[PDB]
Amino acid sequence: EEVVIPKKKTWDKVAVLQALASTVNRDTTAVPYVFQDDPYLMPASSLESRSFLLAKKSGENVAKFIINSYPKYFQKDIAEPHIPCLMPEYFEPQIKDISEAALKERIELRKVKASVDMFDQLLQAGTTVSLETTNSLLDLLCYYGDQEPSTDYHQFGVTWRAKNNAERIFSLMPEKNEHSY
Amino acid sequence: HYVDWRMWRDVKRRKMAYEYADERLRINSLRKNTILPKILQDVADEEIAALPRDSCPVRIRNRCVMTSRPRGVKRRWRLSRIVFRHLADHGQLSGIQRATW
Amino acid sequence: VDVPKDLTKPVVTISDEPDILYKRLSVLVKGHDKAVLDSYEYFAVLAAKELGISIKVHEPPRKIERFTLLQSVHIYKKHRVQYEMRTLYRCLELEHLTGSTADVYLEYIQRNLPEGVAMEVTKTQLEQLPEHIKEPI
Amino acid sequence: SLSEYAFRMSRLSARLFGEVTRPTNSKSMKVVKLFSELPLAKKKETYDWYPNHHTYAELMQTLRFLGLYRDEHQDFMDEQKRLKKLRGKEKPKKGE
Amino acid sequence: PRRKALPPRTEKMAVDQDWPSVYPVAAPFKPSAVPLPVRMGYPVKKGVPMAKEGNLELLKIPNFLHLTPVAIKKHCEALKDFCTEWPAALDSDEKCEKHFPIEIDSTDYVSSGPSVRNPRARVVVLRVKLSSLNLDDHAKKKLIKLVGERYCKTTDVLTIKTDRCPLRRQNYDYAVYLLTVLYHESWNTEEWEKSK
Amino acid sequence: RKNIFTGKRLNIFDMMAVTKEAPETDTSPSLWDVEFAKQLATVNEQPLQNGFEELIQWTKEGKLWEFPINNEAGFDDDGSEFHEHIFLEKHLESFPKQGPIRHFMELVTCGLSKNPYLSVKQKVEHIEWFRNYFNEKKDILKESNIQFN
Amino acid sequence: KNRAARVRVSKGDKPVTYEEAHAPHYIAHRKGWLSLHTGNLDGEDHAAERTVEDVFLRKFMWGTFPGCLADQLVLKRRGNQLEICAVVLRQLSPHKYYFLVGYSETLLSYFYKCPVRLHLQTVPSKVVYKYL
Repeated sequence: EEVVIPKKKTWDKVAVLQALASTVNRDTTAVPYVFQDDPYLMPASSLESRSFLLAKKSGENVAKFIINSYPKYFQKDIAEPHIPCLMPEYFEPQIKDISEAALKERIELRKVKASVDMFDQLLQAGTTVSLETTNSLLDLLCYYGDQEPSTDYHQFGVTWRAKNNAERIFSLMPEKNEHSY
Repeated sequence: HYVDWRMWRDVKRRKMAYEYADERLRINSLRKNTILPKILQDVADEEIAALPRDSCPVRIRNRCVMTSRPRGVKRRWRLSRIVFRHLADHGQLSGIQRATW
Repeated sequence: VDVPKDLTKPVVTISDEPDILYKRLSVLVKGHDKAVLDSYEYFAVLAAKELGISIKVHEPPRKIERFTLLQSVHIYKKHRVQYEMRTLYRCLELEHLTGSTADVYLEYIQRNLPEGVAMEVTKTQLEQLPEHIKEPI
Repeated sequence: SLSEYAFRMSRLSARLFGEVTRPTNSKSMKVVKLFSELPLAKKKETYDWYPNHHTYAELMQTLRFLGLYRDEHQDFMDEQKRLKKLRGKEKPKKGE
Repeated sequence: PRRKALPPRTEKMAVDQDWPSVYPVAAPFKPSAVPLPVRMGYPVKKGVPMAKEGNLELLKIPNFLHLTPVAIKKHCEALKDFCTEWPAALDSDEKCEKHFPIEIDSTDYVSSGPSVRNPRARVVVLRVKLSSLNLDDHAKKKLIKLVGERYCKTTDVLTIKTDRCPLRRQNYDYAVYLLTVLYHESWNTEEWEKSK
Repeated sequence: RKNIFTGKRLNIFDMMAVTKEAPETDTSPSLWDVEFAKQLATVNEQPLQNGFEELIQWTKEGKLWEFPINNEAGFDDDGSEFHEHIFLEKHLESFPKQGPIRHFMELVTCGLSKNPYLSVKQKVEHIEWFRNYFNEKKDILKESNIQFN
Repeated sequence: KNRAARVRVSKGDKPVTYEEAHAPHYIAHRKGWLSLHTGNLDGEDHAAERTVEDVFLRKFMWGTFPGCLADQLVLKRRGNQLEICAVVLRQLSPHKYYFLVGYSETLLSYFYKCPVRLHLQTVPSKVVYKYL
């Protein structure tokens, strides 16, 4: 007697949910699932639909603004396993010394103004800076065009500006590479 | 912004006891044995006595977490009898019901 | 008329590793509501039968934990209120089902687990003798 | 005391299972029971008995100041304080 | 003019509709979605149970409207792909013991709350019939005496419960190691074993 | 009329079916590619149409649990092993091989091995603290005439 | 006399819902629990944490929807999912309702580290079970 042990089947963590969803269809008598399924809150017209979705997004944005403005009220973690997407985010750099660390922190946080000021201070001090770091600074400046990223709170023509820190840093760049161009 | 200064004192005591829990455990384990020399046990005694008074876990009092009542607190829910009765009577507590048999 | 023309099947992969063999799973669901446990038992039984799994059902004796509190606030020791919590049990005993089948069935019945119902599943796992146990060192 | 065969066999079983392999009174087994369990102060029920009342109170106060939480109790207290101020009762200056 | 509440969509629903589409997943009872004229609540004297509109009692119930028998059948038809066939060569427990002498028991606990941690799930139980092991008289006697209370003479089953390690896998490995060392030491012979 | 995918072409590029597929993961994550992935995500972004998709999205973001429930999911005990947890005698290297100190440390190690809550690092910390304490108390131990230091 | 969670009849004019009209000794008999979690079951832990979270959720939704909640909330816990089912009046505009739903859901999810959802059932007025 020999037993035939079957081969194990493996799937992603959402395979069962997708298989279950494959058996259901769109409810023809129901509004889109985003809206609350209630006659009073069911959108009537397309304008009502757009306004309701915009109001929901505004509420979410206000909640996120509160979360980021007062992160100390949401630092208590009681979720097991840990849920990174439900933790407060950080947008302001914390390194204060004039070195590559603070400049890289500002670049990865896209704080264009402080990154440029810190880069100017670093160049004045003459301390070391990586070529890749200056390339990343140029990438951020060129993609954003000296536009500070729009946080929650404190078209026609050419959006580029003739005078900008990107061109100045490119001129003052010690060494250029293919990725820079 | 705790309920009263007594709850604040208990919170301070709990935090300090958690901070000094491992040192207290090690020193007490040195004390609570008949193997090590008696002189070492005496110096361990004076060491554990030298630790701050509020670090002793016996000083921790199980007060109600919503009214700071020191007595009549059910350990499972950490609530005083009055607050627990209020919440259960309003039905806000799952499962708990009036007992009739 | 708006039925999808073609659906996409979820990705199912076959691993060369041998599947885990489960002799018996004891899904013991605890609740406060007998009707909820009955409905969940009906759900689980129907799902297992549709999946071709051998399942038996029984009801362990219920537990009732009672405690007593002072009725008044200041002093009425003679008068008390007695509260109780009822934990009703339902044991589903599934037998001779493989690891993949056990995983999919457990996921299906746990995602649909009603609120207020807790589950304690015990998986008896069949194993062969270890390599070093056949003969001495 | 005990048969030497049984004593050695019990010692072998304890060594296999990791238990104390040498004679030891209960007073020194207190060390083993101390290090086997977590300290009472280290248990989650002890050091996290109370909820963070600072967090709750400050969050609700901030929400009220932002206008997204109408604290009716605080509104009543503020109304009473305003009425008392109108009546003439007010907090004296500290250290006067 | 003030906003007018629309009629519930149950009016637009058809008798021969596909109900599982209405409730795909678990959701609270919605009077505007459930076409059944269900009523709940203790009726007043000369009264009737309260209607579904605003019925908090219906809202309290963990309804199974998303798990109708048709929905259950469709879900199982979808999920039959994931299952694997049980080996037919061991349809009885005797063949199971003949081919798989070692049984491992581990409990998984599901409970409400944000934290999934549960210490009780770290316990592992290893059960093996000593008659299914390769032992002689001396080795069997020595192993039984070593394990002590862990072996039941009535059932001829050695049961080792491991919870010393924090994790499930660590406890399983510890149980396997304990069984291996118990077997090897039982087959071993020592000087003190003579003076019986 | 006729198929439009065959005929005269620009005839500038060759039959190079392989695009820029060389591995370049050693470089720092470029802001440009990261932001362009956001454009692709927006291309594939749509609002949830039913509850199952909401559950799938929550599971993908990690908010939802991964059924079937693993009570130890997301936990690895610092990647330790059972032999590391149980056999702590290996850390008893500086302590004497015999005497009251060895017996006490044996009791401590047995208790720590019995402990299922402390991590291996915490047990090593306890052992090292005892080592340092005994090293500091060398004079008292020598006065009491027990071998150490 | 028992004064706990009871509405006293005075003139037969005060409207009361199904919840308020029933005394506590009816919880197991006529009005199920307003919260449903496994914490209070046998062998289950974290009952106190669930109770504190439920109390905070009730006091937070009461103030976030001032004068809008028709009756007491219904809190359901399924795994790590939390669902707040609320009967609300139709006084407020739907834009404000949707804003509050989004805000409350996001804030509660970030505060309790769980995927909170909020289902609102609207009624024209507070449903009157009887008059006392």
